[PDB]
Amino acid sequence: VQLQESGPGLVKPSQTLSLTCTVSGGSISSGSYYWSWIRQPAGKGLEWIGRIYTSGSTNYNPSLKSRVTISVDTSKNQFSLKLSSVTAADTAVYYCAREGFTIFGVVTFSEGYYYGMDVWGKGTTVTV
Amino acid sequence: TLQCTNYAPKLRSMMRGEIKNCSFNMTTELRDKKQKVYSLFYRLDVVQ
Amino acid sequence: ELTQPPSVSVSPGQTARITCSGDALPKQYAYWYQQKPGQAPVLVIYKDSERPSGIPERFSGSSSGTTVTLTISGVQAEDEADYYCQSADVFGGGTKLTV
Amino acid sequence: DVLGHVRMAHCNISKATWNETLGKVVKQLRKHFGNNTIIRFAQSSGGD
Ligand SMILES: *[C@@H]1O[C@H](CO)[C@@H](O[C@@H]2O[C@H](CO)[C@@H](O[C@@H]3O[C@H](CO[C@H]4O[C@H](CO)[C@@H](O)[C@H](O)[C@@H]4O)[C@@H](O)[C@H](O[C@H]4O[C@H](CO)[C@@H](O)[C@H](O)[C@@H]4O[C@H]4O[C@H](CO)[C@@H](O)[C@H](O)[C@@H]4O)[C@@H]3O)[C@H](O)[C@H]2NC(C)=O)[C@H](O)[C@H]1NC(C)=O
Ligand SMILES: *[C@@H]1O[C@H](CO)[C@@H](O[C@@H]2O[C@H](CO)[C@@H](O)[C@H](O)[C@H]2NC(C)=O)[C@H](O)[C@H]1NC(C)=O
Ligand SMILES: *[C@@H]1O[C@H](CO)[C@@H](O)[C@H](O)[C@H]1NC(C)=O
Ligand SMILES: *[C@@H]1O[C@H](CO)[C@@H](O)[C@H](O)[C@H]1NC(C)=O
Ligand SMILES: *[C@@H]1O[C@H](CO)[C@@H](O)[C@H](O)[C@H]1NC(C)=O
Repeated sequence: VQLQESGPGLVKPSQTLSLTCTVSGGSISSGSYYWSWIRQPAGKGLEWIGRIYTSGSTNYNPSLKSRVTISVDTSKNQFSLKLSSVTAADTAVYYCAREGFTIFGVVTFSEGYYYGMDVWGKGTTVTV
Repeated sequence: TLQCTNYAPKLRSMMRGEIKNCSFNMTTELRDKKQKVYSLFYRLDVVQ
Repeated sequence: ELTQPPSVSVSPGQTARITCSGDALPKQYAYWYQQKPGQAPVLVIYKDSERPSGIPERFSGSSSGTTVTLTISGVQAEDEADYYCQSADVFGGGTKLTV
Repeated sequence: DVLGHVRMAHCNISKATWNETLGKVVKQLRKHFGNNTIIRFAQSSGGD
């Protein structure tokens, strides 16, 4: 599976963003996988943005919690990220990735390690 | 008195915290000697 | 909740020792990535020193308490990268490795 | 020790079979109790 991000490469200061990711050769439906986004300012380390389950349940990085909405289009196999008004501090690369998980036992008992992002896209670079 | 920690702290499943890794100062077959013993107990077998 | 050294450097053939530390580690597994400039990060270590298939035997590591070490034995020029580690609350941070 | 990975013990009951089983029990309770009333099943109330 390949991941391809897309979105504006330029947003004005005090203007919102909508980014998507196509899951190519894959799907968003089931499996042990979770979908997530991570940010990387050009000169900085990584900042996790948030994660979504195929069930629609989400978890956002507290630093951006009030500013972020995540959703999956399971008909399109497209993973979306919506950001509130964007500023200079947000001039970063936004990456799409699939986080893993495995199973040892009962799925309802969560018996299955955890993996971080295993499958990565290239990243949308946004100028603010 | 038994000293314990969790067997597999790095577990996110229903069993996390269920199995404890405990140590004892245990009796040996000779009256004047003790041995250190490590063993596993279930949460339901012990109290703090 | 993790801290990392800002950089590590080795001569080719030496072992790089990149560490992370913090309160979540005694309870959570560390995961590590090798990020080549211009590329998305590559997972090298997961679940405390297990490596994904395709990752060189150079990559190993260990942990105790609140500190986890990512060790690369026989570090080559090809290994210079931004190294990251994570544990959760749900991410960590990283160190720059030069060779 | 545990030679592998920790899992929780559990029991598997066929769901449909259990539902048929309760249907039979309810039908019979109604013969002498609650002919036209409601039978509710619930989990135990508490204790060790
Ligand atoms: C009560 O009813 C429930 C069902 O509701 C049933 O739960 C099932 O328990 C079994 C226990 O084995 C679970 O089976 C595991 O499922 C995972 C899922 O993998 C999927 O995706 C891969 C992708 O390629 C597919 O290949 C695979 O077919 C599945 O689609 C498997 O990965 C597990 O495989 C491991 O265990 C097998 C056990 O014999 C091994 O043969 C196999 O080689 C794997 O073991 C290896 O890897 C382990 C870790 O990586 C390692 O520890 C081992 O040593 C070895 O290396 C396995 O098939 C199943 O998913 C459960 N289903 C649900 C819904 O939870 C209960 O068991 C049942 N209870 C009773 C009493 O019967
Ligand atoms: C309990 O385990 C037995 C196996 O020991 C299961 O029996 C099998 O059920 C499948 C269902 O299609 C049959 O195809 C097999 O032939 C059965 N095996 C035998 C030996 O009869 C049984 O279903 C399990 N029961 C529950 C409640 O899961
Ligand atoms: C055994 O006795 C010694 C005496 O000082 C004590 O320090 C130690 O913790 C005891 N060990 C256990 C496992 O009880
Ligand atoms: C159990 O029986 C009730 C009777 O109304 C039915 O509604 C329910 O769906 C049944 N459940 C199963 C698993 O068949
Ligand atoms: C009890 O329920 C059965 C169900 O068919 C019904 O035929 C019977 O007359 C009922 N008895 C009374 C006293 O209502």
